[PDB]
Amino acid sequence: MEVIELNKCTSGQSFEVILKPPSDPSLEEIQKKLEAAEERRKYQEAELLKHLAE
Amino acid sequence: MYTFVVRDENSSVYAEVSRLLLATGQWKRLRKDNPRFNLMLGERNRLPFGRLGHEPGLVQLVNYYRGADKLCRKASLVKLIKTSPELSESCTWFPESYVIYDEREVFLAAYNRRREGREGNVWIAKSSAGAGILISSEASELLDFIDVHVIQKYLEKPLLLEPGHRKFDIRSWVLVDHLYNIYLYREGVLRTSSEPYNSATCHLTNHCIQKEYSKNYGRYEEGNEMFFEEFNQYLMDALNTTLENSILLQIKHIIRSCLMCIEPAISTKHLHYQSFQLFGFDFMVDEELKVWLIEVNGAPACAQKLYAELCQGIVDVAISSVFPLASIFIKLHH
Amino acid sequence: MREIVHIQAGQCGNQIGAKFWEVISDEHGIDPTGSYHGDSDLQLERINVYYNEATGNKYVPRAILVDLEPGTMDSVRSGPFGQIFRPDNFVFGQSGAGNNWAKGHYTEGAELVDSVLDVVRKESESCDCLQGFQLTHSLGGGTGSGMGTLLISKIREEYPDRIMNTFSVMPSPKVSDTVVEPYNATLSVHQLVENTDETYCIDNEALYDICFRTLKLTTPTYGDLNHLVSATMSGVTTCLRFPGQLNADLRKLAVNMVPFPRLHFFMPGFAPLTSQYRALTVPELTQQMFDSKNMMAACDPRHGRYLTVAAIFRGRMSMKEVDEQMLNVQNKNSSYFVEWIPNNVKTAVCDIPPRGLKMSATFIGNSTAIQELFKRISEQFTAMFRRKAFLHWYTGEGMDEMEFTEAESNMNDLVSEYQQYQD
Amino acid sequence: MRECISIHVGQAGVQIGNACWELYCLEHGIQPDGQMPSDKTIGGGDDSFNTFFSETGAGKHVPRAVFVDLEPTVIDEVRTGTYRQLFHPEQLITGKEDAANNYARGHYTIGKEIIDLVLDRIRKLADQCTGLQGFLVFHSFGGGTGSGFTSLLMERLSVDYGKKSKLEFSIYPAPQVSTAVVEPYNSILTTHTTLEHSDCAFMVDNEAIYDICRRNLDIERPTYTNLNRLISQIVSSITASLRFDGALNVDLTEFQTNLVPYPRIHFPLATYAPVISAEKAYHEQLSVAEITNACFEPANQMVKCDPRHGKYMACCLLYRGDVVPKDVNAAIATIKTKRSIQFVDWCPTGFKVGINYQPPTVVPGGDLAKVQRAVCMLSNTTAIAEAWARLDHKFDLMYAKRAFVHWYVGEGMEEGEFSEAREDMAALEKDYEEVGV
Ligand SMILES: Nc1nc2c(ncn2[C@@H]2O[C@H](COP(=O)(O)OP(=O)(O)OP(=O)(O)O)[C@@H](O)[C@H]2O)c(=O)[nH]1
Ligand SMILES: Nc1ncnc2c1ncn2[C@@H]1O[C@H](COP(=O)(O)OP(=O)(O)CP(=O)(O)O)[C@@H](O)[C@H]1O
Ligand SMILES: Nc1nc2c(ncn2[C@@H]2O[C@H](COP(=O)(O)OP(=O)(O)O)[C@@H](O)[C@H]2O)c(=O)[nH]1
Ligand SMILES: [Ca+2]
Ligand SMILES: [Ca+2]
Ligand SMILES: [Ca+2]
Ligand SMILES: [Mg+2]
Ligand SMILES: [Mg+2]
Ligand SMILES: [Mg+2]
Repeated sequence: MEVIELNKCTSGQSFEVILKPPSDPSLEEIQKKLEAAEERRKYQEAELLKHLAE
Repeated sequence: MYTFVVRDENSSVYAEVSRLLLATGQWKRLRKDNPRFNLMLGERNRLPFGRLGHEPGLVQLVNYYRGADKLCRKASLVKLIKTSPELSESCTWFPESYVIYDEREVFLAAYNRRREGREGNVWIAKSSAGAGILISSEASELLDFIDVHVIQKYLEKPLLLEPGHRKFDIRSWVLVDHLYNIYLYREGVLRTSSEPYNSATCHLTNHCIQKEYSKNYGRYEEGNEMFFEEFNQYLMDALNTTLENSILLQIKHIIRSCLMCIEPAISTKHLHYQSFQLFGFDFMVDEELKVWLIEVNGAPACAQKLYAELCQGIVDVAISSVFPLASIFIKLHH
Repeated sequence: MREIVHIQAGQCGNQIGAKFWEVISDEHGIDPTGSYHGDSDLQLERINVYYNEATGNKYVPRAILVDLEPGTMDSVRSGPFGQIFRPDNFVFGQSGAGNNWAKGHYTEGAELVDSVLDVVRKESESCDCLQGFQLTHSLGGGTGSGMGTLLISKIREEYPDRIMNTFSVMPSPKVSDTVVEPYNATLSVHQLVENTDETYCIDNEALYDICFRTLKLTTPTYGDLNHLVSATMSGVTTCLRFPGQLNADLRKLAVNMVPFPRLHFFMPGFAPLTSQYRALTVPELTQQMFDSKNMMAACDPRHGRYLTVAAIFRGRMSMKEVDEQMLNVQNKNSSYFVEWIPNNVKTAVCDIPPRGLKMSATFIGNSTAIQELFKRISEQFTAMFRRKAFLHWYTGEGMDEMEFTEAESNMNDLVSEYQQYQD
Repeated sequence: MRECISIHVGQAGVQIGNACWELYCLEHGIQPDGQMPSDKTIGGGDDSFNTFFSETGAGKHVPRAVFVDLEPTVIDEVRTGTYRQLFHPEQLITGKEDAANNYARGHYTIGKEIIDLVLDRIRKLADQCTGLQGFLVFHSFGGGTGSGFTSLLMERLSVDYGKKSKLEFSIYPAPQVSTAVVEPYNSILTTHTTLEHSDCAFMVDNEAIYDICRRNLDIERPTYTNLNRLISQIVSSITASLRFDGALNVDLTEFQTNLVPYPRIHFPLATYAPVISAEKAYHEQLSVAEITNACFEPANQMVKCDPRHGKYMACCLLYRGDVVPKDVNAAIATIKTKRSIQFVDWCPTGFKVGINYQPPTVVPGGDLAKVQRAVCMLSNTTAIAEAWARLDHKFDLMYAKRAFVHWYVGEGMEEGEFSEAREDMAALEKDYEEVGV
C-alpha cells in the first residue's frame, strides 16, 4: 500500500496508490478505395439502365 | 408460460428436470439457439455467459455458476485451498496435495520427511483428464508416470465396512440457488468397493471400476451403492454413533467452507443474469471417523433411486423460486 | 423536407387513393379546400411529406391521378375532397383498358405514360429532397395493373436512386370482376418483384372475409372494403406523416424490413376492427394486431415465419405497457420469428390516433407465409393457362405465349425463394 | 495550454455533444450568450477551459466543436436551441438525405461527397490552435452516419493530423432503443476500419444507461434526453481533467499512457456512481468508501459485463466533490480484501487517482440529483470483450444467410469487406482472451 506522486493544487489533487508490483493508409489509397466503390455503383447502375433499355 | 432451452443432451440430471418442466404445462421448450428463453440448461464446456442477461423483458437463469470450475478441477482446488486465507494451507479436512506439471521440489520436500520419519509415505497421482491414476510409495514412480497432474497423500487408514473389510466414499449432492442459499440434499450414497482393502480395484471406489474390474459387484449392496439409512444403522450397531454426529457434521462444514470461499467471485447477486448449480462432493472417511474432501464435481450424475426426488427438488427451490408456477434439502445457513 | 410523390392509377387505385387523401387530410387538419384548420402543430410538422404549400397557406396533395377512362376520376373530382387535388395532375385517356394487362402496359397505356411522366417530373423538380414514390393500384384490372407497372418501370429509369413503394390490391374470386384477373396479377407481380422496394399486399379476399366474418357485413361493397384499406394505409404511413424515429422515411423502412431484395411483399394488419365505444386496452391491441383475422393478405402467419415486423401504436397509452405486450408476443411465439435476424420486431408509438378511435395498432409484417397468396394466384393462373383459355384477349394486343410462360416461372421462383427461408 | 477539438457525428453524436456542452457551460459558468463573467482575460488566455473554448474580442467563449450530420433536423436543433448563441454557423454541417442506417451509404456514397467540406471546417478550428492536442469524436455504432462517415473521418484525420491523438465516445447498440436491425453490421464495419485510427475509445452501451435510468432515476421509459444527460455526466468526468487544473490525464496522450498498454485493446470500461433521483427530496449522501465500492458493481458500469471474469491492465479513479486522499486509500484497502480484482502479470496492481474538489454539476430541472461527491472509474478490463462477443454473434447470425447485405453492396461496398471486418473482430476477441486468461 504505497502512495506516490502526490500533486496538489487549489482545485483538487492527484496521486497513484500501488498495491503490488508486477510479475496507416495514405490519402491516395483512401481515394482509390472510395473511387473503387463509386465505380462499382456506376457499373451496377449501367446494367440496370441496360436492363430497362431491353 | 416460461421458456427454456436444453444445451446439454447428456445431462441425465437435467434431462429429468427438463422432463418435469414440460409436465407442469407451464414451461415451453425452445430450440437450443433461440435466445428468447428464461432458463438455460447450458453445456459443460464454454457456456456463453457473456450473452446472458441482455434480453429485454426476460429474467434469464442458467444452471451453472461462472467461475465454479476453480472448485471443480483437481489443480484448481489445490491452488484454491493453499492460497485462500479462508481455507489456508493449515486446512485440516483436505489431504496434503501438490500440483505437478509447479511444486515438484515442494512435493519432494515433505516426501523425504515421511520416508526418514518412518511414517506412511504412500501418495496418489490423478488429473482431470482421467476416466489414469497411479498409487505408489516411491516418488520416482509418481513423477515418471506424469511424464497437469496432482499428487496428494493417499489415505492409508480408511474406514472399512464390515463384513467385507472394504473401502467406500460418500457422494453428497449440494444445490446452490440464485440467492446463494446452500441446500444439502438429505440423501447421499456410499459408493462402496466390493473387494477387501489390501494395503500391500479395491482402492478405487468408482462405480465404473467396480462394475468392470471387480468380481463381487453387487454382493453386499445393490450396485455397490449403500444409502444413508443402511449406513447410519451400521454406524449405530458397529461404532455406537450416528451418521449425523460422526460424519455429516464435518460434511456440512466442508460444503459451507468451500462455497462461502468462492462466493465473492461467482455470486450473481447484482448481476444481469442469475445462476444456480448442482454440485457433487466426494468425501473419504478414515478409521478415526474424520471426514476428508476428495474432489468436487460440477456436472454430477445421481443415484437412480434418487433421480426422482432430487430433480423435483431442483425445480422447486432453484427454478420455480425465480419463475413461480400456479423439504428434501438441509439449508446450510451462513 | 423529404417529399413523397403519390400516384393512383386505375379504377381501384383512384378510389382507394381518394379515400386515403380524405382520411389523412382529416388527421392533418386540412379541409376539402386545402385550408388548414387543426389544433396541434404535430399535424403540420411533417405535412410536406405529402402536401405542397401554395399561396394563401393552402395545402395541395402531391398526388397524380391517372386512368385510361375518365369515369372514376370524374367521381374523384366530384367526391368529398375532389377540389383539393391539383387540376393539372389529372392525367386521363379515353379508351380504357378493358381489364387487359396488355392494353395498359403495351398499347393503350404507352400512349399516355409520357404525359404522366411529365406531371411526375414537375412535382419532383419542386421537391427539396424527393425520397421516392408511392403508387396505389389493383393488379387484377388493366390500367392500374398494366399501366401502373409500366409507370413504375419508367419512373425507375428516370429516378433509379429513389424508393418505389406500392399499395397493391390482389384479386380474389370472392370479389372478382373478370376471369382474367389471375393473368393480370401474375404479369404484374413479376414487375413488382423487380421494380419496387416495398409493396403492401392488400388481398381483396382478406378484406371480404373481414367484412363478412368479423364486421358482420353479409353483403360487403367496395366501399366497405376500402374502409379497411383507408385505415390500413393511414396506419402504415403514420411514421412518415408524424414526428418519430423508427421508420421515419421510405429508405430506412426498406433497410429494416427487406433482408433480400425480392422478398419485399408485406402483410398489413390493423386493430381494432369493431362492428364501438368500448376502450381497447394495450394487451387487446397487441393480440388482435398479430392475429390472422386482422391480416389484410389472407395468409396464415402460423404457416410461415416472420423475417421482420413493424408495429405502430397510435394514441395516448402506456409506452411501458406497449413494450411489455410486444415483448410478450415475441417471447410466447418465438418459433414464428426467424432466429437468424436478431431483434427483427420494431415498435413505434404516435400520440395522434385515427379519427374516431382512442387508440389503434397497425401491423407491417414481412412473413414467408405471403407465399400462400402467390401460390393461390399461381394456381388460378395455371388452371386457365394449361388450356390457353382467354389468351386471345392478350395475343390480339401483340403478346406471345412465351411471356406468360415466363411470368408463371418467375412467380413460382418467388414462391420457392420464400420456401427456402421458411426452413 | 493545448487545445482539443470535439467532433460530433450523426444524431447520437450531435445530441450527446449538445448535452455535454450544456454541462460544460454550467460547470465553467458560461452563459448561453457566450459570456463568462469569471474570465478576466477578455478576448484570450491560455487557461484550462481554453482547451475547449476559444475567445472572441467581444468576450464570447465559443466551443472548439464541429457538428456533422447527413440530415439537417438534428443540427437544426442546435441552431435554435438554448445555446444557439455559442456556435457560429461554420461549425454546423448538414446534408440533405441521411445514410439510412447503412454503413456503406455513410462511408462510401454520401461520405465521399462531404468529407472535404467537413475537413475544411475542422481545419478552420485547427488554425486557431497554438498547440492542438487532438480530437474527441462522438458517434453511434448503429447509425449509418455515426458508423460510416466517422470511419472515413477517422481515416482522413490520421492523414491530415498524424501526430495528433484521437479519442472516441461511442454508443454501443441496444435493442431497447435501437432503430435498425442492421446495427450489428454497422458496429463491426466501423470498429474494423476505425481500430487502427483510434488511440482510446469509451464505449457506452445504451442498455446500461437505460437500466441505470430505470433503476436509479425511476424513469419508467427513459428518453434520449434522459440517456444523454447521464452520458454527458460520464463524459464530463472523463474530460474534466482537460478543462480544469490538475495533474492526472492532463492531455490526450496521458489517456493512452495510463489506460492503453496494448494499442488494439483501447476500450476502457467506465463505471459511474452515484446516480440519485432528483425526485427524492432528501437522499443520504454516500461516502467515499460507498461510491468507490459501487465502482465494482456491474449495475453501475457503462457496459454490462463481469470484470471478475477478466483481468485488469489499468485503473483510474476520477473523483469530483468532497473527497480527500485519505478516504480514497481507506476505501481501496477495504475493496481489495472483498472484491475479485486481478491484474495481468505484466502490470502493477494499483490505481491512479484524480480528485477535483468542485462537486458534479447537474442541469437545473433535470433528473439527476446534486450530490456531494461522485466518482468515475476508468478500468481496462478484458471483461469488456463480452460486448464484442454479443455483437459478433448477432453479426454471424445475419451474415450466414447474407441478410441485408444487398443494401451495402448496392452502395459500392464489396461483400469481402464484411468478412474482412469480421475476421478483424475475431482477432480482437482472441487478443482479449490471451490477455484475460
Ligand atoms: N444514447 C443515445 N443513443 C442514441 C441517440 N440517438 C440515436 N442513438 C442510438 O444510435 C443508433 C442509431 O444511430 P443514429 O445516430 O441515430 O444514426 P446516424 O448517425 O444519424 O446515421 P443515419 O443512419 O444517417 O441517420 C441507435 O442505436 C440509437 O439507439 C441519442 O441521442 N442518445
Ligand atoms: N487421497 C486419497 N486417499 C485415498 N483414496 C483416494 C484419494 N484420492 C482418491 N481416492 C480414491 O480414488 C477414487 C477416484 O477419485 P476421483 O474422485 O479423483 O475420481 P473421479 O473424479 O474420476 C470420480 P467422479 O469425479 O465421477 O466422482 C475415489 O473413489 C477415492 O476412493
Ligand atoms: N379493394 C378494392 N378493390 C377494387 C376496387 N375496385 C376494383 N377493385 C379490384 O380491382 C380489380 C379490377 O381492377 P380495376 O381497378 O377495376 O381495373 P383498372 O381500372 O383497369 O386498373 C378487381 O380484382 C377488383 O376486385 C375498390 O374500390 N376497392
Ligand atoms: Ca390510339
Ligand atoms: Ca480568458
Ligand atoms: Ca494514428
Ligand atoms: Mg471428477
Ligand atoms: Mg374496373
Ligand atoms: Mg440520422
